[PDB]
Amino acid sequence: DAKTKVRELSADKVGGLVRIAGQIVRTHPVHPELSRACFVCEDCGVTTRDVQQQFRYTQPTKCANPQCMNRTRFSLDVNSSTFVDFQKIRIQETQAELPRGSIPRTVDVIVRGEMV
Amino acid sequence: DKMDLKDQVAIHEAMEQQTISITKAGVKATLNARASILAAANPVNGRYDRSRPLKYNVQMSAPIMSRFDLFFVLVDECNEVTDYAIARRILDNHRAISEHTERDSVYKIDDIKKYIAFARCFKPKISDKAAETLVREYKKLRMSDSNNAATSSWRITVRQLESLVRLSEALARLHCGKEVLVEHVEKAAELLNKSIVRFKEYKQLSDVLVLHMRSDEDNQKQSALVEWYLSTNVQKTICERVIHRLIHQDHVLLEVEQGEDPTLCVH
Amino acid sequence: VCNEIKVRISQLPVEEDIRMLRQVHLNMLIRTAGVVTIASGILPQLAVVKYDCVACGYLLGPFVQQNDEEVRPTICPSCQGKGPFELNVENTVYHNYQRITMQESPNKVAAGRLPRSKDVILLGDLCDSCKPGDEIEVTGVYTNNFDGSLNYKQGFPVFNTLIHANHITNKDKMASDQLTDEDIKAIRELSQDPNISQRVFSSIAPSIYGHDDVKRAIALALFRGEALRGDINVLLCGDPGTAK
Amino acid sequence: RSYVNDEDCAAAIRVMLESFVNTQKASIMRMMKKTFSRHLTENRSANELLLFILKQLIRQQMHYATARQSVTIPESEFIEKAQQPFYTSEIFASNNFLYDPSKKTIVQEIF
Ligand SMILES: [Zn+2]
Ligand SMILES: [Zn+2]
Repeated sequence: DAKTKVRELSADKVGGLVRIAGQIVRTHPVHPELSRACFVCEDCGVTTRDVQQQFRYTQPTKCANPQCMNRTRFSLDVNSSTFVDFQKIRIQETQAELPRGSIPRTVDVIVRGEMV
Repeated sequence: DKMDLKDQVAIHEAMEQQTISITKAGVKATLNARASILAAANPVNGRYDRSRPLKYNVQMSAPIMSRFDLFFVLVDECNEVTDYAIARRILDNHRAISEHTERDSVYKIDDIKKYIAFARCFKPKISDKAAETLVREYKKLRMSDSNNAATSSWRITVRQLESLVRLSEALARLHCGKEVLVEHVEKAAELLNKSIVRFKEYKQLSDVLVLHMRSDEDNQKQSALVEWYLSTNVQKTICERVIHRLIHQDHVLLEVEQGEDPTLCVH
Repeated sequence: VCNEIKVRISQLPVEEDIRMLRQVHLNMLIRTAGVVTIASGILPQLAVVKYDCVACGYLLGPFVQQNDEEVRPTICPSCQGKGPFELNVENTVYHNYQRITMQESPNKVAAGRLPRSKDVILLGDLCDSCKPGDEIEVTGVYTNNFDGSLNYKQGFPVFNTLIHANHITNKDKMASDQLTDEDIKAIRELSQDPNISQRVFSSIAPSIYGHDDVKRAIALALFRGEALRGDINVLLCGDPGTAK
Repeated sequence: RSYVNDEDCAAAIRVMLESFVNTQKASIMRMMKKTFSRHLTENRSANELLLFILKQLIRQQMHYATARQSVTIPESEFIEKAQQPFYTSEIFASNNFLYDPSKKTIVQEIF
């Protein structure tokens, strides 16, 4: 029940649970996205599992074999990795929000999984 | 009517096909545009002129004008009673807004929203008597237009039957009927006539004269033509003046041998 | 004639929309349908590669060319060293390749939505089998691969996706203009009758009533003069609504 | 056919004349129909000509009654224009033409 207006999205409110309303302008198509990955060490053939991805594609910082010195030479394994359905959307301010003499603001929205 | 001709051509090309096509840079596609259009315009000379047909009072092209089922024309009536009623309605709007007070409608607008949203799931069929009535009403429309061919403001073609079937189906959906009945066709024809409807002695007498001479071409003087008209003093004088205008202004009738009682033939 | 017989597979039971493919269907076999919009030209692509060793003349390979790689050796075993390499013109093998783009059919799109599209890859004797505008139906494997530029575009580690075609039916292929002996016998038996001219003239467009001049003009124009233009050209002008 | 026959020539000539005469103004069209009436008018039947006479008279009566749902015409005019069994035909009845012998009159209903 805690609605907030689009212009009230300050940098204070990063990370909290929020409700908002808007009008949808664009709906981009669907892509698979990498979530947790498995990498094979090219030197020794050991699989390192569950490398959690950030916004960027990342390799492990260290081989899982304790008697191995590799930190660079890795190859991704596809049939062990996990993929996530992804969608990107743009929204606009509804007309009832607008202040005096003002043009509507727009936001980028990220959607995952079954809501695609 | 204030759009650019480029944008009007774009709308007409979309309305013809109910599709939009794209071929630019590195994308080609075709799309669907199943939307009903409602439009408003002002007459060209500022006020509607009843002495001319609809083609001159509106700056649209005839292909664009062919796309509309219904045209409605709205004029200032210059009548005291209607002016009083309009003034009372405006002041009732102001009075209701001034005290935050609703009117007493029969139904809620939300109930009407539910009804209109529910009724569009129906797909009524055409009954036998409805088909017979559609044929009869199309005949009536084309007959009356042919009787007023030189004076009707808008022609009648096959497309009016398509519009009539659409209006009948919409009325059946309004009453939630599973079939089109006779009454839907009848009221659709009445509404279509009321939307459509928009010297004459000279035309009638000259028509009688020209029809007799044209029919006499299936068999093949001015006083003899006048005598046939009279058998078929004010009427005789009017017939002489009509023949005089048909010769000397319209040139419909030609004096084959000239004189005070000339021989006459149709141009 | 040949080296290998391919097996194409048809009438796979489950159909998907382009709009409805998810991460479940990766490396599965699927069937879709749509309209062709863009098609590339036919180009040769590497299939099996061998290399020369500059250091000792030994021939390295064969290496089966993978989908998205520049395959190369690093060590020649016959000299046990990292000798320089050259492409062997005499033993490299190629096959035909084509790429098309397919869009959802406009008939099947719901209210107010935009159709989606996919890229399809054709190899070998599947090439040159369709044109832009064709309604087609594709059966193939749905796969994915990484692209760093696509990652930088979207801002998240997204993956490129494709369909590798295995069977195609073109729904817009016209019928074969070939006649059986039964058809030729029927044509002869029709041509023997004396009323055949009036049969043809009146049987063109039987729903339209009258206008025998237009019917005879169309009938004599469907046949052609012998040729020096041989074609017979016809123009009609008429009021709107007169079924022209 | 392997060769052009006299019938093929007659068909081509008839198509050419029929297409040419219709393109002119109405008076020139009347004159040329009168001139080439041998080649143009050969294929019609008496029943089709009687339908033409009847429908032309009904059109003239519709114009006349408009200027002065059904049409009635005296039979004597139809007989005189035919001179210048058809009532039993399918063509006559399917065009809603009817006959009354008690008044000797052609009848039609337009609905
Ligand atoms: Zn390692
Ligand atoms: Zn070597």
